[PDB]
Amino acid sequence: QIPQCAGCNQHILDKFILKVLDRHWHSSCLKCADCQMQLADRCFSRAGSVYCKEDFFKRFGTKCTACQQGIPPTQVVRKAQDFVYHLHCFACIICNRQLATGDEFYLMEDGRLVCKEDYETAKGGTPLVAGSPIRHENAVQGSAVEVQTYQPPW
Ligand SMILES: [Zn+2]
Ligand SMILES: [Zn+2]
Ligand SMILES: [Zn+2]
Ligand SMILES: [Zn+2]
Repeated sequence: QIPQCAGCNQHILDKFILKVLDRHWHSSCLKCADCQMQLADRCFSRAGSVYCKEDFFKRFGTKCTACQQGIPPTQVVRKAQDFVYHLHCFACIICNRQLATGDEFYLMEDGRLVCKEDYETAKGGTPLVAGSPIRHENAVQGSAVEVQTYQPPW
């Protein structure tokens, strides 16, 4: 079937169709709102627009999953799946212990963190091992830009 472009909402007739999550794009519509460069690599989406990494970061900050405060661009962060935290907010909600690199924990669906010991006692969460602190740059990844073609049978 012929998808409509998430950008311009027209049917995409190009042989190569771009896919960002489960939305389809014209390659000529998947351009940074700011600098107009084609997004070959990663797409950074916010509200009604899409950006390159540089122009996304120049413009937007990241909220901590836990405290909902801004994380300064000049500070490292912790990550569990897609969630981003201040180091001091990367802590068990039950015992309040700050998790260190390598610590075993469980991530609840909404981003709440539970140390292994407290989770298993209380017991669902996803089991994880705490990653090293990451630079604010490499924290938000954006979405991969995938490629598909029209192929028979149609
Ligand atoms: Zn389009
Ligand atoms: Zn840009
Ligand atoms: Zn925080
Ligand atoms: Zn705990």
